[PDB]
Amino acid sequence: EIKELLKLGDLPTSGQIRLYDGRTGEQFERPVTVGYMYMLKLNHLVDDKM
Amino acid sequence: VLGLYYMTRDCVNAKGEGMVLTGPKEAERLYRSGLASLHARVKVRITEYE
Amino acid sequence: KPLVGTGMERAVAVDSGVTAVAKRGGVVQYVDASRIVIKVNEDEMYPGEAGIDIYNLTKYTRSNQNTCINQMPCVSLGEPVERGDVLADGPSTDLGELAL
Amino acid sequence: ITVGPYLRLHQCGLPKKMALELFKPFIYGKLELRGLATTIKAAKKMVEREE
Amino acid sequence: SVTEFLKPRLVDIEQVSSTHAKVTLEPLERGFGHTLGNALRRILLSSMPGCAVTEVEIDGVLHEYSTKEGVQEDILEILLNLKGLAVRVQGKDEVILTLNKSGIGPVTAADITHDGDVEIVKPQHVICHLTDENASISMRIKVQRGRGYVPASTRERPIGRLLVDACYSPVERIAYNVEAARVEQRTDLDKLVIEMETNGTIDPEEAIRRAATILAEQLEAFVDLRDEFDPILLRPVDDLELTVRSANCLKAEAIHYIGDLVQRTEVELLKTPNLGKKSLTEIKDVLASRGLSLGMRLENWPPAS
Amino acid sequence: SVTEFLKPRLVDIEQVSSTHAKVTLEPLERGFGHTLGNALRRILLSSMPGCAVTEVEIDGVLHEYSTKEGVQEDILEILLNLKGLAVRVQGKDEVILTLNKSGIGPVTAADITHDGDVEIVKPQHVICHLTDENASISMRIKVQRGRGYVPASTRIPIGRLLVDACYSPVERIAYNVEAARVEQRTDLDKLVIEMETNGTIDPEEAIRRAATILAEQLEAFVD
Repeated sequence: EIKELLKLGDLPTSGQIRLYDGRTGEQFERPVTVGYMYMLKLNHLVDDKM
Repeated sequence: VLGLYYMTRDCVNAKGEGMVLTGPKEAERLYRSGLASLHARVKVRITEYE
Repeated sequence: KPLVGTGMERAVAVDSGVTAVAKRGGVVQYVDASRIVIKVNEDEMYPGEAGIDIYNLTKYTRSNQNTCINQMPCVSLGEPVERGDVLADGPSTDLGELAL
Repeated sequence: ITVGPYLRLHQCGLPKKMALELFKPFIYGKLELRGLATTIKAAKKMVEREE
Repeated sequence: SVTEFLKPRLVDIEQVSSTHAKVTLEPLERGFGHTLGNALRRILLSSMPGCAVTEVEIDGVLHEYSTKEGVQEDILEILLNLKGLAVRVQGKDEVILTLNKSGIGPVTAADITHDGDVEIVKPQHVICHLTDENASISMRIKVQRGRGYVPASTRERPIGRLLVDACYSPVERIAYNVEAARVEQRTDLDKLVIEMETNGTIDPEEAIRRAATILAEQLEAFVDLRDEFDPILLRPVDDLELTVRSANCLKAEAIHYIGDLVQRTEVELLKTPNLGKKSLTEIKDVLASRGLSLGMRLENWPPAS
Repeated sequence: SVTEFLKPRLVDIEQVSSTHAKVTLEPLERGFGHTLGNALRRILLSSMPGCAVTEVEIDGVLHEYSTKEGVQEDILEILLNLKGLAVRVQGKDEVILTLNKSGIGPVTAADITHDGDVEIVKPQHVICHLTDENASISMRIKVQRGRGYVPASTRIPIGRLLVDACYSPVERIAYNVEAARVEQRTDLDKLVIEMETNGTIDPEEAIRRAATILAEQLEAFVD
């Protein structure tokens, strides 16, 4: 079902694409898994630690 | 470890396979120019000290 | 909102009590960043009363962990509401769903 | 602690806000040594202002 | 010939939309397409100039963690909306715009009072909403030119002036491609196509020219490759109101400045001829009158004069 | 104030050898170290005019995997020795040299017939060794002018051996970016470039020529 939904959006089925280095413009040698993840900021702030 | 392992593996039929090089500097020039593969099997002139 | 969830976000958002939930159905008579006034439906009114509900929202309040508690409206002027609908989102809530 | 990939084996990365407090009497002595401060209170105020 | 490179030129510009463009450079030698493309992308994403909102004053508000009666949004949300206002300034590096509105409805960028040297490229940009008929808003917005990203915390003010983080860069994204060029009689030349996405406040051709100028100015360094004491210490000794015999004793020791005097210890002064304990006590008293003492150590004296 | 950028004030040159150098520049704007370093490295590696040996012919050799009697090295070792020969040609863009030797000892570049236009950078460069006394070596070496590096397999009479052409004088080029600060600004770049050439030109001249090429590539857009 994930592959079908990727097909509906015209995206590669494997979930991996080609990337380029920002500093040089050179392509990385292997496909890379790129997508979206839900991230959280926790209550351990370095302002309260130092 | 992953990077050193990746750079020291060989592939059966890679770009630039079978050429004779004058030394490591020529190998680095060939790799950075895109003319040879990192895993290509070649013959290189090496000087070692004991 | 997570964009990849499980279906339990709305229940957690509503049962926590951090949002404003309509006690009776009606129409949004007044909307503002701090208060909401709902004009109650005729058949949900008690005899001898003025059929309006008023919700005063919580704005930039300190919590037990020294964080911010703030409520924002999620309805527009003149739109219908029903009993149980979300009128305003609390912290970490997006259109009535948990958003951490 | 975070990672420093550029460091040499004998080096560490210290925030300068910590280092300013840690090395305060050394800074006082160095300020008095080269004529920037004539008394201890002048050096103390100069460090407090963080010039 | 071998030492004869073909110089690229700007061929055509395709204005796909008001904020989306394509620029073509042709012809390019073998390998120069990527070399130019990556450097141009980095410079375009890094160093283009633009204008941004930096300060806002609203008549009835004191800080940003508050609300205004009859307004749907918080002050923070209004500031966030104003952070995304695209403005083009034609003649100066600073301007103040005025906004006045009343009545029920959306307050957008088209309600800003007209200015001769100010252009609004997206008049439909929503700023806030007024939900009451007897409600009005009036504010003053400061816009200035710059480059990069300057947070408001890094850069007294009266109560009621609200600071806004500044994102000056007008470029949203850059892409580039290298393709084959069908030149008259060769098949080893390339063509560089640069796709540019901005906010509509900068022309693509001038952006390309500005990036090229910056790159050339940075290159010109490689093209030609080659390799406080305290004031009181600087005052003369006679500034001290020393007695005649004390002054004579200090002159006999070749002491002409306070910095010379304070470095000498009490023992050395005592051992000097013609100087008793009374005169040394007087010298200590006059030094103490200015918060100085004998026995101080200094590095690099005399002070190079 | 928006069109002005920092420029390097310290340019330190360390001369490791006559053909090996380090150049340090600072301060730079954030991110410009990688830009300049990558551009210069690409130009030095891939596009640099020079003269190089292209192909050879030996009377007693008809194939790469052939046997030559009286010489210590094999054919591919002779080709490797020829690939590392540094020359300067100022007359034209294609010259042919002849090498004839006999006896016992090291046959070097100094045994090549002299020519007014051609020059040998390192006469001590060893071509081969002659072991037997009644052994003679005769060969013809073609030198051409070009740019960069051209592998011999991309170009695939009798007895003609193809040699990889190394036109660029650059043997090695690398760069690194480090931190640097002015008293107020702290996140600035510092560029270190280490490069070695073959001896035809000095590394500083190579850097200047690469920078000149890049600057001339931009003349249509620079204001």
